[PDB]
Amino acid sequence: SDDFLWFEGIAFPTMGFRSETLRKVRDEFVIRDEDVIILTYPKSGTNWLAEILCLMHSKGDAKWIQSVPIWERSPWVESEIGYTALSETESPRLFSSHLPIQLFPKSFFSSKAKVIYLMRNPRDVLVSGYFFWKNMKFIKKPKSWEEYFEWFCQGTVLYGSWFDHIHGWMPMREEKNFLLLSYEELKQDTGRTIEKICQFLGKTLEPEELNLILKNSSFQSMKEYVVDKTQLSGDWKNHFTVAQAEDFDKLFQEKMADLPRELFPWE
Amino acid sequence: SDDFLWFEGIAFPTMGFRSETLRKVRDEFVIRDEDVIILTYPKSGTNWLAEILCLMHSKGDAKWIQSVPIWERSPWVESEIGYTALSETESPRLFSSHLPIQLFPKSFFSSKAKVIYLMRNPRDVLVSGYFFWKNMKFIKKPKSWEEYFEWFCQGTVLYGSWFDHIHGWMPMREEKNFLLLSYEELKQDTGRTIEKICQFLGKTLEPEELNLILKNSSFQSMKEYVVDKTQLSGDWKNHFTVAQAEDFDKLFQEKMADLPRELFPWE
Ligand SMILES: C[C@]12CC[C@H](O)C[C@@H]1CC[C@@H]1[C@@H]2CC[C@]2(C)C(=O)CC[C@@H]12
Ligand SMILES: C[C@]12CC[C@H](O)C[C@@H]1CC[C@@H]1[C@@H]2CC[C@]2(C)C(=O)CC[C@@H]12
Repeated sequence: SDDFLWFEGIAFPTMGFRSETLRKVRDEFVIRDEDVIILTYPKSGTNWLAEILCLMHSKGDAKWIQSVPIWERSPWVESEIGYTALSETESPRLFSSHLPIQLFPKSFFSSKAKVIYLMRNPRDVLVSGYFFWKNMKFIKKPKSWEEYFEWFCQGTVLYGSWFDHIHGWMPMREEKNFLLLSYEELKQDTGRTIEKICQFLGKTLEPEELNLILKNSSFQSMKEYVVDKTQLSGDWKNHFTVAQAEDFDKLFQEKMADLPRELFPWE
Repeated sequence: SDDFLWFEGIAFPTMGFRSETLRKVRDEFVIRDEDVIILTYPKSGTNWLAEILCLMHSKGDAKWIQSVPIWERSPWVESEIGYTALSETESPRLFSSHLPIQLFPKSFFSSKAKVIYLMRNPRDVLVSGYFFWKNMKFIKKPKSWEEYFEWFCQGTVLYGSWFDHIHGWMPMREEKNFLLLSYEELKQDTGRTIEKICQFLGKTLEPEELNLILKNSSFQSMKEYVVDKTQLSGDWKNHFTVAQAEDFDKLFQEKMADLPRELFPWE
């Protein structure tokens, strides 16, 4: 048991993903200009973003969003289920992806499809991944926190290096059809962030529609195969030892050096 | 099972300590002016200090120090064994104690006995205590690191609050018969520290005697009932989470406020 789908240098969940499909996503999937895409390193806040975009679509009514699953309202192009859905779906399409740039649909780079890339403090991302993946069946889990930590810094985890994932997509931060958001600005000022998404997508909204959306898309609202049915806590500081923080800092600085430090809002 | 000897508001090991004896240590034990005493909050570096004082006595020859146990070469006045030994021992006497000031022999405060008080970064002290006490039989051990941490900050551990232990003895830092040392200066500059101990005790040494002592009393040299025979790792930063460090800082500052911050060499 290796416990993961090794594809083109990137690890993938054993289930729901086939090598062949991955090869198609890159070589054949067709991106439409009308498409709206959510790009995120896993555990960076995809659902919140996704949920916000659905609220903007329904103009506040959270009933469909409440009935339909995440994977249905915004499928993962790279997955079996999703790749299928997206293909036979009427434009305009809303989907998500955790794929690094070198494996993203080739048709995309020739299109005018709008992409919203959401990044988050990697430390939180690491914490969030640990407690998520170690609660998933049929997935190589870590012997301990110490081990997973090591994995993450090495990029050996599902979807590869965070640093890599970030470096690849950053050269697009200034394209007109590319909106770079931070999970921190999303949680700190959901309205300003919704405002940005609104201009970027070119969607206008009546005052009362914005209020409902702002209402139904708050951190309070948001808060609402499994190894332990029970879990179905804090902040990264509640998990990194002081030594891991210093080592992590040193690592973050060494790998993100070639980038404007001011891109990453977190201290 | 309570698992500890509660005496006058301070917890004690269940074995080797009797309430009655404790009452005597305070009320009856007689301190001689010729006495040399090592005062330390447990896990602050008593053995290193003790080992240094024996080396200074033997002028370098570490054979007795090698054959005789710590509890024999410098007994704990508060213990059954030690209280016995100290009583029927010829002056000058060298012993140790972890007792807070309000429980120290009353005869002491009228004597001219020389006391060396060694303190150490409480964070290390906490780490060192956890891995020590949880490897001792017949001693209430913590359910986890989180719990012990909480105990220590509350002073609920053996020998009570560190902060308390420190506050009580600090008013003596300027007495002529009282030498205040830091474990950090002992590890950083063993020679200067041995120099201080030498003047304080008024002991002179031939160059070759100092070299041997300096040799036999280095951090390298130093490094050399048990639940796990095996253990018979890092620094405090390898154990406190970032959150515990910040909470600890905040706590240290709130409790040590009434003292010159510059007394504590650690950052
Ligand atoms: C693991 C994950 C992608 C990594 C995410 O941040 C956690 C997601 C859980 C839901 C998964 C999804 C991959 C594709 C799946 C398998 C589907 O198509 C339906 C369930 C979907
Ligand atoms: C626990 C301790 C005092 C707290 C120390 O930092 C760890 C020491 C271990 C050796 C113990 C000593 C108390 C008194 C004892 C019981 C003796 O008299 C012989 C063995 C001695």
